[PDB]
Amino acid sequence: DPFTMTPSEDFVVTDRGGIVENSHRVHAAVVDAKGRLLYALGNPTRMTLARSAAKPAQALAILETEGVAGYGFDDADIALMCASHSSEDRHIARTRAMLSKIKAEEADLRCGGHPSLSEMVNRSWIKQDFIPTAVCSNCSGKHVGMLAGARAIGAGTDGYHLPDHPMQGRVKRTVAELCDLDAGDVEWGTDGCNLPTPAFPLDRLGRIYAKLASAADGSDAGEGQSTRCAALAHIFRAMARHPEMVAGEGRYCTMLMRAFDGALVGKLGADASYAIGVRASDATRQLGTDGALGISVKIEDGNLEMLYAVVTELLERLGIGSPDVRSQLASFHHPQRVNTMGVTTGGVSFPFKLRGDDPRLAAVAR
Amino acid sequence: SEDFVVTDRGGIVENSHRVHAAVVDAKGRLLYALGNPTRMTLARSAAKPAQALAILETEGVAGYGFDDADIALMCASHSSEDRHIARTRAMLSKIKAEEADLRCGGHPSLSEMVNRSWIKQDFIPTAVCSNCSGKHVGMLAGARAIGAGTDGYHLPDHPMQGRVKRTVAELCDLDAGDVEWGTDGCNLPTPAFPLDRLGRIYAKLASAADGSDAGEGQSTRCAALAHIFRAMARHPEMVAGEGRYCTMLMRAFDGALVGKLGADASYAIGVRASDATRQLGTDGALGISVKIEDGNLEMLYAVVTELLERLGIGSPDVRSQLASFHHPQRVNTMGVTTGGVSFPFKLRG
Ligand SMILES: [Cl-]
Ligand SMILES: [Zn+2]
Ligand SMILES: [Zn+2]
Repeated sequence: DPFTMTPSEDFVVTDRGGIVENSHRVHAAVVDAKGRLLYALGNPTRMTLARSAAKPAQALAILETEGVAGYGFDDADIALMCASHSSEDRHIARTRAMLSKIKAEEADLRCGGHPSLSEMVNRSWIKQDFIPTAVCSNCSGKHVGMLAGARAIGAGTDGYHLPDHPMQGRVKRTVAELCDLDAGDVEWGTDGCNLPTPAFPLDRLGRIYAKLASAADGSDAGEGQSTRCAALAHIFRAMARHPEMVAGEGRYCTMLMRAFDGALVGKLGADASYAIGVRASDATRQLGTDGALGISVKIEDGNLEMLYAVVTELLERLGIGSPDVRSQLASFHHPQRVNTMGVTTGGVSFPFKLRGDDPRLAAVAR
Repeated sequence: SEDFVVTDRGGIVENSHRVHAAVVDAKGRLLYALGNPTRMTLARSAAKPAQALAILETEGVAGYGFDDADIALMCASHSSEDRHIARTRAMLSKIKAEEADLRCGGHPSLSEMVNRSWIKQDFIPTAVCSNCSGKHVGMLAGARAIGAGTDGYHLPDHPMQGRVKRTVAELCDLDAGDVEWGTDGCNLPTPAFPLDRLGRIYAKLASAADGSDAGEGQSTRCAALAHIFRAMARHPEMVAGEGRYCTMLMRAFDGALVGKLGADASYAIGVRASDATRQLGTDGALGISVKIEDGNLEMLYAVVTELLERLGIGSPDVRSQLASFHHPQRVNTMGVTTGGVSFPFKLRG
């Protein structure tokens, strides 16, 4: 019944010959520069672990640490602070260059090695019997920034990663301030890289990225800015100018940001969260806002292939980009379902409905 | 019927996964359920014992001299270990066929450790490495046994596939129109039917094993089902491989049950009559089938283990062999425990 559809029915589905294989629940928020909710899928206020999609907020805490400007981090270094990188040789080399700028050593890092986020990098490592170390962490740039901040304020590099350290107090405050939340409305766990990681309502992740893009618009327009808005504009610019540092060759985030050529930034979180900050455009005005836009997505069950398909679908439904810009992402939008003998066996479909119908149809967030 | 397995990071919900499960008696009557026990479901590799039955019921196949380990490989989603490829080649030699006759293709191994070994050695898998290679050699054997020709043995209009289609519907106790068909990753037809009927197939496998052990008069079909059960339970390493759930589950239970994975996170178990089954309120064998709605395999194995604990199947000591699958490791890159898995579902009876 098309006239009784509900947020509880917002799915992405895979089929085999038209027979349902898997279904995945989708949650999404689309917000304006003040965080007002414009569009939604599923539960746009779902309490959600932002994971690596929080990294621009952690980069802001680093860049707002007094004395950090003195180390001479450049835009590619800031983009690495914002990264879940593929551990390509260029990412490891930049991590070592950043450690040299702060006179620190790989032994000061409190992140650990893991298999690469890139299948091709991981194949190179397997071929050479290479065991990844701390410097190879997808979060290595964030950790070097946290060490830089610790040294800058004279707090000591020992325990920079623990909640009692002032660098983590700064991160905690900065995340809550960008979300416009009380500290008690942000929950904290521990991440794969061994830092504190926040959880907050999904719409507030959209709000962070709307603030990033709004700051970029203010900077480009030559508006007078707070130190905080200038730092946010710098983070947006660094991610957009160096998208290969944010992820790497063949990665969604890098391909998305190269396709859009400065119009937006986007970032993956582990367990299938995504956030995008969109600069004011004809598309944002058509959506009914006079400023920048933020988008956040979660796939309930954590599937990354589905996340990238949904994010690309939602950009198409919001009219963000042109068909020609979005076509660079076609392999992610409609993932290949081809068997071991080259036969197409199925596909992906998007039985979800954006909401902004009878007044009597309740839209219960689910 | 809103039944989930949930993962957390420091008590904060990370992912949640919808669970469907059916527990059935030997006639397919529903005893217990999670979610929607009649969900239309692609059985994928969990249909393999029904396809093995079609092969074993083909006139002339007994002549090739397949042994129990060969039948276990017909029932397998194997890890493509060197021992699986060697048994595939031995089975091809028993039917005087060659790897070129197979119409399945190579894929990355279902074992990360095997796959890493292949990457290290620049090895490109071929048809003989397919997880389905044993099923394909059996389908070639059945085609050659009835003189149907090996060309197109995998196509729906080949008599081997008409035999498979009918045999699946018969074991489900469904009309042909109630079973849907797609194409699998190995390029064979693959069925979909209500989840409880996957449990019914496995209840029939275990019931057949009980009837055989008891010296009951059996149809050729019940004798063949008993043989398939015995082959899987005797050679569980052929069904999957080192470290795989299916192999560890069947070794732990030492003949008391068989279990099999389907791709995209289905699972089926056939349980021989026991003190546990009698306590659950049935006088015969039982079948269990599970689907994780979103396809997550780590969650499937956690749920299946949890369900065996809820049903009292095995002893605590037997089920402790599966502890790493029951409560999967949530340890970060620096050895710190960050989270875990919870089962906020309730079996309904
Ligand atoms: Cl590149
Ligand atoms: Zn991290
Ligand atoms: Zn197969």
